[PDB]
Amino acid sequence: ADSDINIKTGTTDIGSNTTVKTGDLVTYDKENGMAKKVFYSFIDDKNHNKKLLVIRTKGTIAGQYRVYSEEGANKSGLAWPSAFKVQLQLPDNEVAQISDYYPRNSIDTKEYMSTLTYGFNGNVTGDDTGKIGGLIGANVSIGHTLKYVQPDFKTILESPTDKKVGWKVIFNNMVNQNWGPYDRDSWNPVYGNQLFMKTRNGSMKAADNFLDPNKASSLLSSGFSPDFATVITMDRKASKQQTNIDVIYERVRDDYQLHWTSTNWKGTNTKDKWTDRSSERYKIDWEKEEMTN
Amino acid sequence: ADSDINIKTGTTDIGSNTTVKTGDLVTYDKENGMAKKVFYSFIDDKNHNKKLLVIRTKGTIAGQYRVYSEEGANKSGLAWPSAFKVQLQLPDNEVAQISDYYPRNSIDTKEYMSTLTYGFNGNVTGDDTGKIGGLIGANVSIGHTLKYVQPDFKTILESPTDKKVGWKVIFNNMVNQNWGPYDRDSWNPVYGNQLFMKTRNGSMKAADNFLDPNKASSLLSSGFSPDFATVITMDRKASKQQTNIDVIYERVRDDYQLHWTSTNWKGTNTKDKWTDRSSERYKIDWEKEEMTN
Amino acid sequence: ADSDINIKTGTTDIGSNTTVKTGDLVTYDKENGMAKKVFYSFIDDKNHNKKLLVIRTKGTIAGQYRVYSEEGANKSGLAWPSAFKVQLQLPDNEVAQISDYYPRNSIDTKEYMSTLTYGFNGNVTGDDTGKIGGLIGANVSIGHTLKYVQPDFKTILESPTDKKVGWKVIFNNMVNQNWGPYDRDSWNPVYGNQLFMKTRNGSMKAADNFLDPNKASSLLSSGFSPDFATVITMDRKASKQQTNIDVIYERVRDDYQLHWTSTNWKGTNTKDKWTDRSSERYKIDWEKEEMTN
Amino acid sequence: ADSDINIKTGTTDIGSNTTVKTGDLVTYDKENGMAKKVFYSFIDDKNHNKKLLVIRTKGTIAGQYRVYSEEGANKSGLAWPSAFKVQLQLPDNEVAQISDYYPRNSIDTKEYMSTLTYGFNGNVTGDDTGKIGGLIGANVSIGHTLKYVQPDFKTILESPTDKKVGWKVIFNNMVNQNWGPYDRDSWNPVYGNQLFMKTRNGSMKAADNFLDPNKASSLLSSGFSPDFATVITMDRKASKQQTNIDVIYERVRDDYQLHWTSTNWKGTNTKDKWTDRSSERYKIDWEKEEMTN
Amino acid sequence: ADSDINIKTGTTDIGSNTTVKTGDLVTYDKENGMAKKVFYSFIDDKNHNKKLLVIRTKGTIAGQYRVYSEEGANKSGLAWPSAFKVQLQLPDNEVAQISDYYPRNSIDTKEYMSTLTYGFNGNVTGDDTGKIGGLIGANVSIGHTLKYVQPDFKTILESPTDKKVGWKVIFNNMVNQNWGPYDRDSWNPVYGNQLFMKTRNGSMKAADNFLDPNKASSLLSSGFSPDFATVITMDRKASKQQTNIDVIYERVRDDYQLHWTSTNWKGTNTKDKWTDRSSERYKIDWEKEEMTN
Amino acid sequence: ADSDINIKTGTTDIGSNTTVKTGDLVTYDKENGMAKKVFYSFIDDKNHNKKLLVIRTKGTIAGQYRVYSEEGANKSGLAWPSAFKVQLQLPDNEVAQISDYYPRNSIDTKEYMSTLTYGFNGNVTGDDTGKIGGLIGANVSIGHTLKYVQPDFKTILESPTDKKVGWKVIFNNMVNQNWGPYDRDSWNPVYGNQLFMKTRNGSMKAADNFLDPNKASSLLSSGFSPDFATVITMDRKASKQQTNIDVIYERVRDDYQLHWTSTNWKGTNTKDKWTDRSSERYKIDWEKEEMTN
Repeated sequence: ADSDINIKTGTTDIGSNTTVKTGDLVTYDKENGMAKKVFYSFIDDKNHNKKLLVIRTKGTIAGQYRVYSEEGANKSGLAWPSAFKVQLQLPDNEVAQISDYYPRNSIDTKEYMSTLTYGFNGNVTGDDTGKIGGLIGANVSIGHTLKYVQPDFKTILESPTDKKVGWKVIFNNMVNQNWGPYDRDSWNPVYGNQLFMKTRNGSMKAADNFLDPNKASSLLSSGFSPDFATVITMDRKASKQQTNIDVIYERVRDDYQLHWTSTNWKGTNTKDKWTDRSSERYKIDWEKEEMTN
Repeated sequence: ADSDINIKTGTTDIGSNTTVKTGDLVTYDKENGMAKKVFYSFIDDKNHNKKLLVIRTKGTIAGQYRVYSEEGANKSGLAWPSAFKVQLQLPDNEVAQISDYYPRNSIDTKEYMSTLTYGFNGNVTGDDTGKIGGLIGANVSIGHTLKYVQPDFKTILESPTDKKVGWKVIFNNMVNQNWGPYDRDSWNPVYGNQLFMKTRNGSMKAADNFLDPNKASSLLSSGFSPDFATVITMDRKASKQQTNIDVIYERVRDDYQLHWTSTNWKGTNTKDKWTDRSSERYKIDWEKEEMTN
Repeated sequence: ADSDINIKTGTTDIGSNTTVKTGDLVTYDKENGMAKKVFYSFIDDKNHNKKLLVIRTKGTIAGQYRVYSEEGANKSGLAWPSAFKVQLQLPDNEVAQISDYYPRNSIDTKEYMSTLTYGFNGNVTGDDTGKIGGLIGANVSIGHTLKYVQPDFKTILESPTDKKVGWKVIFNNMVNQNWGPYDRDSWNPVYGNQLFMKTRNGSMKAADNFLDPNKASSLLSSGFSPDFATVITMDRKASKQQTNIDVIYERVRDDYQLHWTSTNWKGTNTKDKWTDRSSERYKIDWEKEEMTN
Repeated sequence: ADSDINIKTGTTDIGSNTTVKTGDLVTYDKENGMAKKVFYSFIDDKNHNKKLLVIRTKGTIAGQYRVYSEEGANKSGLAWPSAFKVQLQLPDNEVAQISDYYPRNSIDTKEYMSTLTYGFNGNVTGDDTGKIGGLIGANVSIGHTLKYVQPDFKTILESPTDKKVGWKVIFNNMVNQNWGPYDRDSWNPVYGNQLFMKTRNGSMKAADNFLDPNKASSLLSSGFSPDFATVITMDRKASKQQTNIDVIYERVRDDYQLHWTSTNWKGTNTKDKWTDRSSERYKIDWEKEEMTN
Repeated sequence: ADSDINIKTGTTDIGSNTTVKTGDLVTYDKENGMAKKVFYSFIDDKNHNKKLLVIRTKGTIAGQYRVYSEEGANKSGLAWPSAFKVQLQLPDNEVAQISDYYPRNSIDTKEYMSTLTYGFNGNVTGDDTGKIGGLIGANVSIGHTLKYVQPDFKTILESPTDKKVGWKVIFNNMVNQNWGPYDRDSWNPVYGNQLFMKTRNGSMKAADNFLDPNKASSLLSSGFSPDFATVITMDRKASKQQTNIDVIYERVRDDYQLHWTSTNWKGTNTKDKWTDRSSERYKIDWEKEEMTN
Repeated sequence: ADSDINIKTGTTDIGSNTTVKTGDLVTYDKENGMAKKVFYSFIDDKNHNKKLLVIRTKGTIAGQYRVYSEEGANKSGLAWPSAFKVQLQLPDNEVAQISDYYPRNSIDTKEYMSTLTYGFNGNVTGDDTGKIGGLIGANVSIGHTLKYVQPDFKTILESPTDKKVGWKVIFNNMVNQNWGPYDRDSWNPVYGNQLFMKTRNGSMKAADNFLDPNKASSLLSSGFSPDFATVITMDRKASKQQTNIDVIYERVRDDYQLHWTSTNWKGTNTKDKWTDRSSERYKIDWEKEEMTN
């Protein structure tokens, strides 16, 4: 930061002595259950070598945790969102470029703990029969503990270019009624993958044996609200001062299935079975400082 | 945030050099025990592509933890609020759109901890009878701990469109005199669902065997105070500059019942037995910047 | 908050470009041991659709932890405050309305923790008699911990209307010289309710066997200092621009009794035995922007 | 706070557009070891219904941890401060009132923790004599822990009126060389009250057997520095515009005694043996805005 | 900081009363999978003895976690990024100098904990055969725990000169499905280096036995986003007012191999097998305050 | 604070609309190893009833951890600083007074924790001889833990008057290579006081058997940097407008001695063996607003 290098805070920032033009474009995609919002800002600071557009992609991609199959009362399936994604792309031949984006991938950490105990102990026994007994003992104990935080979903920056950027918010793992965490690959030899299994051997129909949505990450039903920022830079001298950009919002759904064996419930998870893509083109007008869809 | 992408803090925000018009509209619905308050703000920032209205839905929905039935001294029932909801909806044909809303669903987390211990230990025994004994031993120990926060109620953003948004504040689980937590589905083979059971086998009448409201989440009696924000955007060019909007406040009540067996008290819980809906239409005047009810 | 929805912090707030008129009214009620203070502010912001009055109810309600009866040296009683309350009410026919209030009821939470440990261990025994012995062992361990905060008193918002609001600060539970917590319903078959019992079988007179007030919540003796805010809104167009409001401060006292059995001390607690209500009417003048009592 | 009720921070506060007159009055009371300082501020804000005086009582009451008696080398006593107090009082006849005071008594809390562990374990024994043995075992464990903070001294607001306010800072409990805590009533059948006892059976003279003051709360020797605020309000219309006010600073000392039995040291504590009171009258001039002593 | 040495905060900082010229240069290196962004700022403060340029090197170096070989179904290899690097260098003969850089190397810490427990215990035994027994025992236990945080990657400032500076972000260690941490040198006699091994003896092909990328540091796939600052100072008096500077972004990849023994999977890691270097020259114009590439 | 009593933050403070005159006086006392710095500020605010001088006493008193005696190779001594002190005193007859000082003595606290565990357990034994055995058991456990912070040195305000104030920074206790803490009175029957003893029975000369200063609090060698504030108030009316003030900096050294017994090293500590006092008189000129030495 500025102060670490002896510079008054906010001296190197863009956007003082400049009117900034902003706007909202909201599109609801009924077919894909995605409320899409772009909030943009043009910043033409004459002390900066280029024009800037900051595009904030917001809105909410519905989870759409749908209990689908019902082929008997022994078999049931749940489509669930294992990934949410937002991507932006400038066409191949445009002069505008992707200059920055937030957030980015941060370095994860963990606490490591080692312990060492030495112990000495003694005994003196004795009955009324006048018999005395004794014990001298020692022990060593070496321990290690590893402690880290595990978010239900991880938010990842996909490797940008100067023409494309995106994020994926991927299912990581989750607690199911105090057991777990379970994840997409959990495997118990008897119960299979218990990720969304309500009971090991309850006697309801299959379709009633999924974890109550209220007891699961609320991103799985009500859905995820992106909050991502992209900065696009544009040369003042360029011939063409109109740029197109494509924004895709994406839901990736896995397929969690329950079946009754003879004795108990067993779950399966299949990765990436369905993908919903909602694609929109936006027109960036650098002269008027407007985005339209 | 602005500074992550080299931009002076608050450059891209809306609402400088603008008079903002605000107001309060308060309606008490006596029949449903809901104090409803809208606090609104019109922000017409000429550097923004659209007019904005921020609607804050506040007030307090009473819990209404009512001990109802009394059919003998063996049977009693308690109506209790398992969910509170606030929803806003712009009619089908309006040009105004829902642009934003706060709060949203955030990613839940958990702490995971694993431990490994190795142990060596030794003995020398001995009595007065001159008899010497000895012991050499080892042990391994693998451990895991999972730690996470469990609020009494969860606050959840329901999947928005460009025409509707709502929140539901749903009962999650709760401690009953240091036991539990219990939830809507708790089931002990003998005591049933102990969620609101004061005693396992006290000899009061049924109606006196419910947990003291003061010892339960105060949302259950005194009630919940919504504090939600919705942003509505409107085109300056639209022909009709008057918008209608509906706000519903909602209480969902479960039915917790106690009955005496021969030996002890048993509780049952039935989901979503009663719903109270309080609906209000508001008129948004974009030219005069007033909301009325 | 403003920034979450792309709005410059404090844009939607009331009370810029406005002189605010404030005042203090202090009344001491000698009979009921209540110092009552109203601090008010009229905020007439012309960009807001209504006039506002913010009424802050402060002061201090003395605890009045009185050791009362002394009928012998075997029997004694303690009056103690189990609840403090502040309530405001606008008369039935007034046009002013209660628009807001702080604080409100917060969602309580709790930390849940589960542990699982597996263990293997081995032995080699041996005496001087040349005899060798052996042991192989295993173990499982499943654990859970629940952790939550328990304040001595809870502060609760009573379900408001548009005409009334109040808070009650109620006794929750308390530690007695490192035992407990105890509460209003604690019951040990031998000692009864030990809430304020200094000793199980000391030989002082009963009146000397109550916990030292310095070792209890200081709300019990020195008392409670309310700090509550109520916002009243009024129409600029109303005919009547004078409004009455009533404020009650209230102390509810329980009755904790000690008696000697043949062997030990036993305590009893009786709920809500005495109530002290101090009522004041205030006159709100919206034209002059004054409150008087 | 302002923002909780949609109001720009600091709108409702007193004291903009006002010259504030302040002053210091310092008095040292040599007999009682009390440095007394009043820092005052008159705020006449014309938008407030009354004139205000903020009186801050500061300075330092010396502890005066004196090892006093020495009647032999078997008997010794220690005078030590168990309480410090500051009180302000407006005479009977005054029209000025005490309007506020800080700090106040806040609600104490505690963390409660419950634990439940189930355990299974197995064995297989065996010697060279071909003899096989076996063990199957189970265990349950229910736990509770209570966790709270215990300051060495508690700071308590004494129940104010409109004419008097005071604080007492009272000894709560203390650690003695890692043992305890002990308090004023600690009682071990053999050692008595060990609060300030250096050793159980050292062979120094009694006067050398007290805890080193540097190893005790520093309030006990170097003393306590009050930092309390009182607000006095006065009517602009009042006839007499001069107000008297009395301030007492108080030290209460207990008497901790050591005596040798035949075998060990035994300690006694006697409550409230000596009280030092330093009283000062201050003249408040509301027309000139000065306080004098 | 300023205030620690009695100086008004921000008095000693550079860059008030000065127009600052900034710019963005973005270059995507397709061959090396590196998005490179330079954000620069020239600050010519006339109260400072030299001109300054702050160069912020950002963008993203893709991880490029490629599962490469497939020579049978017994042998597979993974190229993975063990280091990312950014370096700046001024040519030999330039008068400009590297003056500062952020971040720098921090002192790491660790918590140390020692424990001592003494234990006494006693028994009285007895059967129906009238026989009485007894046990007296003691134990000592001396313990230590060491606790520290271990990031997945460390960020290190390479020893600067006045002509060069760089950072390397190097793989440190990582958790593999709750085991580990493992690092580049982990060696288990049977399993080899388990760093990226999914299973010890699953029966898939080798290429399917690598840890799921979503379960590993996201720096390994999606990649690292540098965020580094360099300050270059230049003399006003210098004859040549143009400076060249080279910036290298670098990916170092290790080679993790899996092979089947007869019984289980074994992993190997070879350090620094592939290096990708992307080099760019930039032209600094001190008179016009522009950087170009 | 201001806001607790409804007053705009910083309204009651001294020192707006006032030129403040400040200065530094530095004196190094070579003989006593004390760098003494006074930083002062005169604040003559006409809205305050008196003139103020703030005197900040800074600099550094060197530790002077000197291994002194060497009378053989069996006996050695270490002079070490057990206290550092700064005091200010206005002569008897001066009209100026000490009005305030920072820091002051704060109330210490501690965390207290109690635990109660109940346990039930069972067994089934058995040999090949067909013989079955059994065990039923219970256990109780009552626990307490006490947790508090112990700084190496305590910083204490000595009881001020209106004419004198000082601080002492006194040695409290310390860890010696992970053992201890030890303090001035530690006493082990065999090793004596181990405070600064490097080894129990190493065979170096005594002078080489002291703890490495780098492994001890750095106040013990490199020394202590006072940072204390005193406020002096003066009447505008006074005849004499010149005030003298004395500032003493002080080092108190204990004497830790090691001697070899026949078998091991034994340490002694003697309190307060050497005192170094560095005294300076300063002249305060209230008319010119200067301090000189």
